[PDB]
Amino acid sequence: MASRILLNNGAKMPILGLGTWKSPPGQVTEAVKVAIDVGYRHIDCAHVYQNENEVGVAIQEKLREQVVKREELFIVSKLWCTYHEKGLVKGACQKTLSDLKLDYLDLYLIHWPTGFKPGKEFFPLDESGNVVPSDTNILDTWAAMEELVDEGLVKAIGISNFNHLQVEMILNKPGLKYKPAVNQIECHPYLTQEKLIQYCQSKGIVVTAYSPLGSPDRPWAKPEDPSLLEDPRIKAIAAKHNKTTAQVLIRFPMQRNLVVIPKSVTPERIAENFKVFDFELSSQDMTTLLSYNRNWRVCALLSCTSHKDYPFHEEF
Ligand SMILES: NC(=O)C1=CN([C@@H]2O[C@H](COP(=O)(O)OP(=O)(O)OC[C@H]3O[C@@H](n4cnc5c(N)ncnc54)[C@H](OP(=O)(O)O)[C@@H]3O)[C@@H](O)[C@H]2O)C=CC1
Ligand SMILES: O=C(O)COc1cc(F)ccc1C(=S)NCc1ccc(Br)cc1F
Repeated sequence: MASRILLNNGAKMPILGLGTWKSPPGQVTEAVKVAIDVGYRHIDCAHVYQNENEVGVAIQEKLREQVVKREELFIVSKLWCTYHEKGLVKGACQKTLSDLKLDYLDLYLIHWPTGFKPGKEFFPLDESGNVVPSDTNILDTWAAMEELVDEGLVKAIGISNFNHLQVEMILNKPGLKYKPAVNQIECHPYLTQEKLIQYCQSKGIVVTAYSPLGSPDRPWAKPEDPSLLEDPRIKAIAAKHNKTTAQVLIRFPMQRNLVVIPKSVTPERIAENFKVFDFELSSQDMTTLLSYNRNWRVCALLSCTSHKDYPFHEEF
């Protein structure tokens, strides 16, 4: 398959990237170095993951080493919820740039559509456990993102975890200067998101699928939850193609014209997960994988569900 997808800013984005959530700081430098050595050219990062400095060490080494040119890398980061106010967005982006050892990002996302009270705590809580919102509206945060483009800090801007009505809000913003280039959302056979994906694709937005393996290392996993990697129906599709279950799970979103960002810190798996450009799933296989949808989510958070902009009360 074609290795990059054209964005609405005219740039090309690699359809396979390396995820970094939960990658320990002591292991993520080696993971990113190995990824770049074996061909990855897209890295998905975020301030809230607490490992951007170590990701940046890897990127800098490979650039210094002349393993890859900066123009060939596609580095993504994300604005955390406690930085949605106008006067905090530039400094948040600049901190991420400083940590990653870069003078621009390829893509900067609003991480969640919910703004939180600014401060040191990533999840500021009231005395009863609810997250404390900010009275920032999303549209104002988008205008601050647009300024980053115009200042040269970021080449493209986008959104993450926005539902159908929030995407439409952004698209209908008075005075909109830059459309979102990407919406990064959870997507896998148990949460297939057909409705949201068709909406975004109809509007020219590229969708990135996160948690494509079902995030088996999520901190809130419960021993009895569904497990994609162990699903014998997916194992059977994999066996028919002489591929691993992970390889099928990564190829699946690629054939839906999605970008996909599997995470690993294991060098062998980082390699395995990149070898997905030499087989095709049939239409029948694709439809079968889609049939496994159960509307199950990795990423949701009870403490945030009363926030006015919490995204997952809506159908899509
Ligand atoms: N925008 C947002 O709100 C969010 C963005 N994301 C992004 O998406 C990325 C991917 O999602 P994530 O939730 O991390 O989970 P994934 O679905 O990518 O699963 C990662 C887990 O799968 C394991 N694994 C990886 N490759 C294989 C393999 N070949 N065989 C068996 N097990 C494998 C990893 O183990 P090990 O590492 O030990 O090898 C790790 O435990 C994140 O890291 C982050 O960058 C995720 C959630 C939310
Ligand atoms: O968020 C990620 O990338 C991966 O997950 C996280 C990654 C982190 F480093 C810290 C917390 C999360 C959580 S708990 N994320 C869920 C979540 C956060 C905020 C809101 Br609004 C709703 C929600 F569902």
